[PDB]
Amino acid sequence: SVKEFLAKAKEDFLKKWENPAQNTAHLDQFERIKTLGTGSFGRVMLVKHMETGNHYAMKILDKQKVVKLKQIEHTLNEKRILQAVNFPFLVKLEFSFKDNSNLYMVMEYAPGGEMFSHLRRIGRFSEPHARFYAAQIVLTFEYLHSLDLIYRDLKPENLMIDQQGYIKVTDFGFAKRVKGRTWTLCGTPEYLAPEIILSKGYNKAVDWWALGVLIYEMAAGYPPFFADQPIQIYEKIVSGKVRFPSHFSSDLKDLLRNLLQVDLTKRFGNLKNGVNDIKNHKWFATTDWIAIYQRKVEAPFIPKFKGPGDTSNFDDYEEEEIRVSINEKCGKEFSEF
Amino acid sequence: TTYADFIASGRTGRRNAIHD
Repeated sequence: SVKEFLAKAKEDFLKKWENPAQNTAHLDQFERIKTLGTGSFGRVMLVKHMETGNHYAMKILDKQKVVKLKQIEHTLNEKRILQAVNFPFLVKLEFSFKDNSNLYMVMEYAPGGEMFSHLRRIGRFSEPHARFYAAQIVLTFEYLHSLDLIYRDLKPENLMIDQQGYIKVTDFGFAKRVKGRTWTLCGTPEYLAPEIILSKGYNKAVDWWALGVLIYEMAAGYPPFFADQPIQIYEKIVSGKVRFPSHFSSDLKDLLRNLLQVDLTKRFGNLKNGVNDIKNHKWFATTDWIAIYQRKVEAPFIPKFKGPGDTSNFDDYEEEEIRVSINEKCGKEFSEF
Repeated sequence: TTYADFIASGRTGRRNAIHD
């Protein structure tokens, strides 16, 4: 039963939310291999734990840059939340620690690369292929939302493909635990819900809007609302006029009309039946939800990888050194990290 | 085509999040 799993999951989450783990490793235990990704706020590097040979992805955040960009609270949210959750399609936080200059989060490595890469190269996914990924997001959001968490940054760039072809959601930089309403303008423009951009105050329903954007993008190969500059994208979003490509099935079109619903009183995921209106939709009729959860469904795409520590599914980035000051920077701002 | 308009746009690479 789903409900009995959720209550046993909320009891584990809460215990770790109230008493977070801190300082579980040090930098000198890790060999730095390669930069896998860069960010507004920081960089992610492939790292090897020397004593075990285990490979991890390490997010490094420069504390001074975090303060400048006013992300202190979001960064504390990210680590606090990540160390407390456990779910098959969320990346596992293994270790976290900090030094004089930086914050570090050492996570599970997914060698299949970002969904983003495979999507742009291939052009678009078949409906069955899109659906396999979408169902994993549906369940992940069912779990997250039951803990009062809003995710707020769904996009192909933050979905990694693991060795079996399944998804790991990474980057919880905008995740927040909220009962009720919140107001921050944050996210990625193409994935912003109209509520967010109109400054109305919003809730977990924004994530169901973004699932709509994601399914559309996966299946079409481009997002439903695009333009060269953000302000143009916001215009189209609030107007809420969507065109579907010819090749979308009518079941797909109907699910998407319910997810990309501007009026949050008619948006799927936000009605009296909640996540069940999505899971019971005709577009998901072939989906065995428990089999996805147990990962017993064979994946339509399994990425080719020659050994652990292989990075060929990732783009190349410019390598920078990790500089560590001899004086502690922003001690009291990150004391709880 | 919409595809051709997307590919000609400035938003086909990794998209960075905005902050407040």
